[PDB]
Amino acid sequence: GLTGETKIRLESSAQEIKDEINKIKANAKKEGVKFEAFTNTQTGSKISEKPEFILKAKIKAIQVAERFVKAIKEEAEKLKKSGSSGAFSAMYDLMIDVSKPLEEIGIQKMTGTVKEAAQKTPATTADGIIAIAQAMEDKLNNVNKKQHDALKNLKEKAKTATTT
Repeated sequence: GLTGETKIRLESSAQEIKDEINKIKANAKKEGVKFEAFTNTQTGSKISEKPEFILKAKIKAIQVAERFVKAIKEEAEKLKKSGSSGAFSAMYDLMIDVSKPLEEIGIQKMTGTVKEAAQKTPATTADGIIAIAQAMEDKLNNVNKKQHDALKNLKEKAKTATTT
């Protein structure tokens, strides 16, 4: 039968977005590009000057990321009618748990900030958390506006010589 967890959505775990992003990993296999160079490619980009593949996931990675901070503020609304900081511990403690592997996409940055947000707006309630969502969202703008800047560069180097 055709795969489709969303249909069941029993666990409702952060497994949904996990498969979506993981797509950039498999998609790379078809890119042919030297993945191992994904890091050293920056310097090698001198000749290739076509880091469109690398800049493809980085942008598509941050874009989808906005999906999390959105879910965080939601689960918080459930802490209001609950008033049980206990539930927050399970959901909150899950951050590192889900953010640990997520590193596979290089987003464990904006998240790591969540900790610092625990100093200004304590998650002692759904109100504080809802706010903490802004802290993470603020980062998305820093990387989105900074990352896209690199992509634009390739615009100036645009040439018809590209591809045979």
